[PDB]
Amino acid sequence: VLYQGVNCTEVSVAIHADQLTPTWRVYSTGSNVFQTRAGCLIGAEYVNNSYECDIPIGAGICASYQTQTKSQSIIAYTMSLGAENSVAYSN
Amino acid sequence: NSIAIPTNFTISVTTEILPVSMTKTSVDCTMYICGDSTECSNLLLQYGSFCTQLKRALTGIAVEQDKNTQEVFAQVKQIYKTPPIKYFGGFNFSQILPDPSKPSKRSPIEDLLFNKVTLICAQKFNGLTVLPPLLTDEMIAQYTSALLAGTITSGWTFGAGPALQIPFPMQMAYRFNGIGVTQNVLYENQKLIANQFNSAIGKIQDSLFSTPSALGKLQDVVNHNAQALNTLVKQLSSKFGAISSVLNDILSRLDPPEAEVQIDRLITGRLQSLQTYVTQQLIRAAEIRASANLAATKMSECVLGQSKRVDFCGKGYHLMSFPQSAPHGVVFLHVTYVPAQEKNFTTAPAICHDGKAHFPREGVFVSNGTHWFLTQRNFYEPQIITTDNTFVSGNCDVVIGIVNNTVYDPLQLELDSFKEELD
Amino acid sequence: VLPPLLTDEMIAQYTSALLAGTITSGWTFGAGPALQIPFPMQMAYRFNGIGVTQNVLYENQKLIANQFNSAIGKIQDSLFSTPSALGKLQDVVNHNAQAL
Amino acid sequence: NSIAIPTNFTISVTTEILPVSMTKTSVDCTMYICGDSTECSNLLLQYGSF
Amino acid sequence: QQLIRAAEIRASANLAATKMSECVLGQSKRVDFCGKGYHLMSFPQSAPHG
Amino acid sequence: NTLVKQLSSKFGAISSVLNDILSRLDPPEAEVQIDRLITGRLQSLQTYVT
Amino acid sequence: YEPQIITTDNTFVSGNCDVVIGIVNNTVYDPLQLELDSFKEELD
Ligand SMILES: *[C@@H]1O[C@H](CO)[C@@H](O[C@@H]2O[C@H](CO)[C@@H](O[C@@H]3O[C@H](CO)[C@@H](O)[C@H](O)[C@@H]3O)[C@H](O)[C@H]2NC(C)=O)[C@H](O)[C@H]1NC(C)=O
Ligand SMILES: *[C@@H]1O[C@H](CO)[C@@H](O[C@@H]2O[C@H](CO)[C@@H](O[C@@H]3O[C@H](CO)[C@@H](O)[C@H](O)[C@@H]3O)[C@H](O)[C@H]2NC(C)=O)[C@H](O)[C@H]1NC(C)=O
Ligand SMILES: *[C@@H]1O[C@H](CO)[C@@H](O[C@@H]2O[C@H](CO)[C@@H](O[C@@H]3O[C@H](CO)[C@@H](O)[C@H](O)[C@@H]3O)[C@H](O)[C@H]2NC(C)=O)[C@H](O)[C@H]1NC(C)=O
Ligand SMILES: *[C@@H]1O[C@H](CO)[C@@H](O[C@@H]2O[C@H](CO)[C@@H](O)[C@H](O)[C@H]2NC(C)=O)[C@H](O)[C@H]1NC(C)=O
Ligand SMILES: *[C@@H]1O[C@H](CO)[C@@H](O[C@@H]2O[C@H](CO)[C@@H](O)[C@H](O)[C@H]2NC(C)=O)[C@H](O)[C@H]1NC(C)=O
Ligand SMILES: *[C@@H]1O[C@H](CO)[C@@H](O[C@@H]2O[C@H](CO)[C@@H](O)[C@H](O)[C@H]2NC(C)=O)[C@H](O)[C@H]1NC(C)=O
Ligand SMILES: *[C@@H]1O[C@H](CO)[C@@H](O)[C@H](O)[C@H]1NC(C)=O
Ligand SMILES: *[C@@H]1O[C@H](CO)[C@@H](O)[C@H](O)[C@H]1NC(C)=O
Ligand SMILES: *[C@@H]1O[C@H](CO)[C@@H](O)[C@H](O)[C@H]1NC(C)=O
Repeated sequence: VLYQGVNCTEVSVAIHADQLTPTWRVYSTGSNVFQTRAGCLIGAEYVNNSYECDIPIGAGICASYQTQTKSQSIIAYTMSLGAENSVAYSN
Repeated sequence: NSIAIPTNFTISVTTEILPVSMTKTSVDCTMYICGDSTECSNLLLQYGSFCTQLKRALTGIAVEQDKNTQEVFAQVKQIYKTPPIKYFGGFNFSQILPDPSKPSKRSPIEDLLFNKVTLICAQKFNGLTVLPPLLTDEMIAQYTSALLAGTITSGWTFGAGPALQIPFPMQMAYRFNGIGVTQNVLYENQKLIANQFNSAIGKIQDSLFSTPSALGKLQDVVNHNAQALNTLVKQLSSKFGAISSVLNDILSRLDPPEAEVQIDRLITGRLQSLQTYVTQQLIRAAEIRASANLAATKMSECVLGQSKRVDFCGKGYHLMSFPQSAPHGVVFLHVTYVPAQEKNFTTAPAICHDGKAHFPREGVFVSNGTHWFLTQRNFYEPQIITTDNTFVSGNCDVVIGIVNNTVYDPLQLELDSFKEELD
Repeated sequence: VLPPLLTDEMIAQYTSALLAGTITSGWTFGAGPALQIPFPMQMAYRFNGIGVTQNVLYENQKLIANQFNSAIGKIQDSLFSTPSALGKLQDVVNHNAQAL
Repeated sequence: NSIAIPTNFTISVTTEILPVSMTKTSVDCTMYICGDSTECSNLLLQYGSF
Repeated sequence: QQLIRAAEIRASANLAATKMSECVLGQSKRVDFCGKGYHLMSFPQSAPHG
Repeated sequence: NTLVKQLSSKFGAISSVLNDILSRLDPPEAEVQIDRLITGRLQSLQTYVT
Repeated sequence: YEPQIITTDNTFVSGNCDVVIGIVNNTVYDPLQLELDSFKEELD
């Protein structure tokens, strides 16, 4: 679940204070809460590996469902734009 | 019988500034209309799917804005890099290529473009939010850099298959052939062409810096979107004929039946304000989509190719183009060949030699008043009229305005200087 | 209704300038300075542009000029005799009048 | 192994008609809604920046 | 309705300007862009609103 | 699908069915309730056409 | 890629060897001289 436009601190406080209007709660461990520019993403593990964009989130960040070290989960990543190719330019 | 032919040329660089995307907004229909009011929300539920339709329309627009940006910029299969040594035949691209020393790898021109056009939801918040773009400015800069590296190191080959490296001066020589100017013109004048190019780029920086209206096209999009949200917020202040514009005062002072009537009047006013906002956003989005489609077409045809469409890729004969990113849009630098310093020459449709009519294969016959020469059309370069330069069809009695001149044949000319001894 | 900024006479003047440029200089004027060229040579280059050699035009210059002049006369007869020919522009006028 | 090739040609002139502009209208919002009426105008102001 | 029809007119005007540049100020290789047949040249004429 | 669905909305009216409004209420109150439904349905058609 | 021998029919000549940057030295073959030198090759 992506809470758009807000800080993860504000959301965490709202859950502990029971101040949010939605009555459901997403289980949090703190390892699956990632702050993006789009908002606070709870329920996905951010990884350093860049992949082709699958489910867009915003501000460069996409998410997908993949097996993590053999166990599958939703992960977030900064999308890859393409393979890098340095052209062998010379005179 | 008079033709004018350029004896010189100018390399000109012009800017074309196009919107690609617009601000992606999202509106909470209930919160906008019914600000923390249970009675208002319950009344709002009786009007139907209007809030759903408004949500879908704005979602569709936001998706379209990401599609427009991706289609304009994500036209390169791979992220290309320039070589470590930025030597391209004497052509200085330092003002279009990313500057590696900055926190954001943008060109000097891109820095200018981003500086001239201007999580706290500080602006116009009443249940109205703004979503970020899917691609960040850094990602757009990376696509632009990849396109520049591809064009500079491989010309148009990267846009129709694998990138094939070519020396830059040979790429330009082929672009010259593309506009009808032979390769020797560029090679003989390579320093002049490179100097005119570098001067034109410096002029681009001065033009964009000193003329604030150049980027008005992108600023207007921002300003129009700001006005729409500003207006939408202002619409909450209006009474629309109700006893009060404040929903809490209606519920506080009046009994339920009359309060519901006054609330229904406010609901009508706010809901119509949202429908007006969304309709205007759909019309503006269609305009932006058309602009984005034009920008993508000019990316494919001007940057990843060479275009023979007049004025499509700038004024003059098109040689090449370079993209630069800008907030909510793209700026194309179009490099064209402009004829200069023309001279008056006498011409003729054909040369009459032995009764046969000789026509140019690739050129125009000209005279300086005493001698006839064949020249290329876009650059004065007199050549001897020979049987290789011309072709023969018909005779001297059909072509109107044919002139009498000697067409030289090398083979019968050299036979004359080789076999004269007859032994 | 507000009047247009460019009057019908000014639009006619721009059209005239465009016709004079194309007729006396071909495409050289669109790309920069206008360079004079004899009209039959402009046509010779246009024929070469479509893959037909220059001698076809010069050998048949009188035929081509006559076909052109006849085609223009036919344009006048077509526009004169077919009131629906300009419907696209009339519809715009009708759409605005109807809306008001 | 059969190809057809023209032996003659025709020069053809055709017309293309395109709209360029439309009538530039201007509407006096107050006169249309509340023409020559102060009492009506004072209610029209309460509907926002219409 | 005026904004939607203005957008239609703008698209038409953009097409007319494109044709002016590619058909009148040049010679086009685009099939059927500048009439039927192989394009040689074009001439503009003024018309009301177009 | 949305436009037909809009026929079930009340838009502030007592009921979405014109026959129930006419059968339960006196003429002038029924006319008020009908105008409420007419405004809602007409707005729905204007939205559809736009 | 389809390599062919560089000849006076495949190339054109303009200017001398000093103005072009990066010019290389190679033989350009002229078919006509080789035959014509052959036409008077035995001088009989
Ligand atoms: C490509 O063109 C740019 C200019 O558009 C060149 O950048 C300029 O390089 C000079 C050094 O050569 C920089 O320093 C200058 O030094 C002189 C020394 O007298 C000083 O008087 C100047 O005030 C300046 O400090 C100059 O700042 C720099 N300009 C920019 C805008 O970067 C670049 O060197 C050219 N590259 C090639 C390969 O030709
Ligand atoms: C075609 O036009 C170009 C200009 O676009 C001509 O090149 C220009 O020639 C003038 C005079 O030869 C140069 O001016 C001189 O520059 C030196 C620089 O040190 C200065 O000391 C002199 O006092 C004078 O100002 C000008 O710089 C040069 N421009 C470039 C970009 O090279 C070219 O000669 C023309 N060719 C023909 C055949 O007409
Ligand atoms: C290619 O087609 C053109 C027509 O587009 C041919 O030219 C036409 O030839 C006919 C017969 O020679 C001409 O008709 C005659 O015209 C005279 C005019 O005085 C009249 O007295 C005769 O009774 C008859 O009607 C026709 O006018 C002429 N058209 C033009 C525009 O010149 C041309 O011969 C064709 N060429 C080939 C190789 O097929
Ligand atoms: C037209 O061009 C020819 C060729 O350049 C000119 O004749 C040459 O003039 C130079 C002097 O500038 C002489 O050294 C050459 O020997 C001349 N060649 C021939 C074949 O005559 C000719 O003078 C030019 N005419 C005009 C009016 O400029
Ligand atoms: C080009 O040369 C031809 C001859 O090769 C000229 O034709 C002659 O013109 C004279 C003019 O007095 C006539 O008396 C001859 O009978 C013509 N002979 C032939 C075979 O046609 C022709 O006039 C010349 N054209 C120009 C423009 O000088
Ligand atoms: C191509 O061959 C010419 C000779 O035919 C070379 O020119 C000579 O270069 C040497 C370099 O040291 C000079 O000392 C000679 O005086 C030059 N002679 C002439 C006639 O120019 C030329 O350098 C060669 N080019 C390449 C690229 O190898
Ligand atoms: C290309 O030529 C320039 C000339 O200044 C030289 O500095 C550069 O190293 C050359 N590059 C290669 C790959 O030879
Ligand atoms: C969230 O709040 C903390 C302070 O509580 C701040 O340091 C951080 O930058 C904020 N993050 C965003 C994305 O605004
Ligand atoms: C060509 O000659 C005409 C004669 O009137 C003159 O006006 C024109 O400027 C000349 N053009 C050039 C390039 O010399």
